[PDB]
Amino acid sequence: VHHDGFQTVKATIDWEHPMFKLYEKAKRNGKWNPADIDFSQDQKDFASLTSEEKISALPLVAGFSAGEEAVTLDILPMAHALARQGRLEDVLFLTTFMHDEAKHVEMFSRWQQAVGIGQMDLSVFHNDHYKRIFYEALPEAMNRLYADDSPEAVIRAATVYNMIVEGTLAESGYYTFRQIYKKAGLFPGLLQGIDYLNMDEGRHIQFGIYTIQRIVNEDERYYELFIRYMDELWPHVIGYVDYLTELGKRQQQLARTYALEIDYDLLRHYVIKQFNLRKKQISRT
Amino acid sequence: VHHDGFQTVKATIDWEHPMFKLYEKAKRNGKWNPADIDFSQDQKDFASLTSEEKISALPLVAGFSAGEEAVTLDILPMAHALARQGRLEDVLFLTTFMHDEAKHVEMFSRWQQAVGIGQMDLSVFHNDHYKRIFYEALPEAMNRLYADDSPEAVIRAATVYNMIVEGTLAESGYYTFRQIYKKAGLFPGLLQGIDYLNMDEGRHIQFGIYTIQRIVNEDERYYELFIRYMDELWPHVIGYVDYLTELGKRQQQLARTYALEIDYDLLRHYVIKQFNLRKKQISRTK
Ligand SMILES: CCCCCCCCCCCCCCCC(=O)O
Ligand SMILES: CCCCCCCCCCCCCCCC(=O)O
Ligand SMILES: [Fe+2]
Ligand SMILES: [Fe+2]
Ligand SMILES: [Fe+2]
Ligand SMILES: [Fe+2]
Ligand SMILES: [Fe+2]
Ligand SMILES: [Fe+2]
Repeated sequence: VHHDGFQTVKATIDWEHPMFKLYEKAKRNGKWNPADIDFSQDQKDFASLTSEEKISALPLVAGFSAGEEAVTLDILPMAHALARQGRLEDVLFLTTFMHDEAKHVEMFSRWQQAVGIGQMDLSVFHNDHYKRIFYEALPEAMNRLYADDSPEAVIRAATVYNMIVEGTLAESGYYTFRQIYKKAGLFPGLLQGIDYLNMDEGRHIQFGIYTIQRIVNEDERYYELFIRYMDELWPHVIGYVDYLTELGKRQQQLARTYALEIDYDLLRHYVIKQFNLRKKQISRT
Repeated sequence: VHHDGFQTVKATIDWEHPMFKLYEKAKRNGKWNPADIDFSQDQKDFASLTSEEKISALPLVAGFSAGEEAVTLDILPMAHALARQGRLEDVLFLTTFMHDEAKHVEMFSRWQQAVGIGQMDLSVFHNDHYKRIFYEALPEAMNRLYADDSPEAVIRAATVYNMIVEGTLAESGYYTFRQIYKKAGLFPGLLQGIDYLNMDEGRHIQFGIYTIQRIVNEDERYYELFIRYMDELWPHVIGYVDYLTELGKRQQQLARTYALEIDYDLLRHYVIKQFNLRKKQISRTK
């Protein structure tokens, strides 16, 4: 349907808008290119591992590659909905959000290509709980926005995408990866990629917080919706984390070999800690 | 609806895909930031202009600010449609396309702000023909893709967006701006912007050509749709140009004051040339 008029013809960009400022920061701090990352030592590290040590890295990488591809695709209806609402500064920011996610997908796939597992189907490390979140709940919540852009719908989308998938699972995923492979001196190229990714994602979570808070600010009732939507997803979050833990505990060769005492109970509590932290970043008031 | 699986879990990105290669080039050649452009001399240039010289420049800027804003908003359905078809490399590319357009919107708005016309409503320089293309036909063709992603729908969208709006009107707009202010030595910040923008837009048109040609390749009968869609929009293209031309003759001062022969018959023939050139870049067979 038709454009009424255009904001940058009638007026200008709202230069003081928080998402415009976040967009400016994204351009400044968004220059990294996954094509520049040197994965040659990652290839040597991976080839050096035993077959049993080889697999133990794959479940997390499977989770990330699928995760980045999903969020690359699944942000488009948010961008559509806020565009339809005339929120131009939000849309400007979301162009950097989307391109960031494209680089994230690119980075993990380049790592798989480089270490020699591009042809391997990593879907086998997605359990029912992972599928419930990434194959189903995430795309359902986002796609809803094409036909229903109510505050309830926008809060739920931002909750699943920004606060759970990015803010709880991905944040925990980064930590985990550094806790394991940074200590083992493994996969320097991947860890460099993860570092750049973690920086991008700090901006993404700020958009999610801004979006949820601005709606809660309209009506305190939406705060309770936010809490409820977080809690509804927790079982799948922890169900996936438990699955990953149980896998790590059955394939402990890498831990032994590299002196690592992967404290899975520490990782588990970090996930819980992230979940509760996200809740605290939204105020009822 | 659900994801069946994911290409970068089952396999990898198709590293040889034409749109993946275009994506890589975009990242390499797309580092410019409108926020770094010095518009202080543009401000002084604009202030030194006579009132009649001031309104010589504004209709074109009006066309571009609205144009960039429209295409920023209106690419989203194309990205959605291609994503839903599983064309991952196309989607990776389109993230650079979209962020480019965001920078283009930004650049023209920064210029308006800097020269002191941000508070002016430039809508007054969009005539019925401009409105038909940018307020109506473009969003109608793009939004159609949410419910109809047929070959016919995708060709029509790429034709309006990439071949007419970008490849005919915008290409002719860049040229025109340089043919007028580069010679005059005016608005160096804006011209610097236009140059970076023109580089970006080369990639956008390549996506349009690839998309239209990959569909035409499946069935030559789509070639005739392409031509028909181009021709349907021509009356609004030239009708906007005549309105701009009509304005530019009714305002002689910037030309004469700045030593210029703004040859409007030359620019009109640039628009005509761009249009036939776009037609030629698609073949019945390739
Ligand atoms: C063993 C401890 C469990 C740690 C939790 C691991 C979760 C796997 C990570 C997959 C989700 C990635 C989502 C990306 C979101 C974005 O890019 O904005
Ligand atoms: C008198 C000479 C007329 C020349 C034609 C002038 C047309 C004005 C340009 C406005 C269209 C801009 C469209 C944005 C394209 C994109 O950024 O992909
Ligand atoms: Fe990401
Ligand atoms: Fe993200
Ligand atoms: Fe379970
Ligand atoms: Fe543009
Ligand atoms: Fe463009
Ligand atoms: Fe007319």
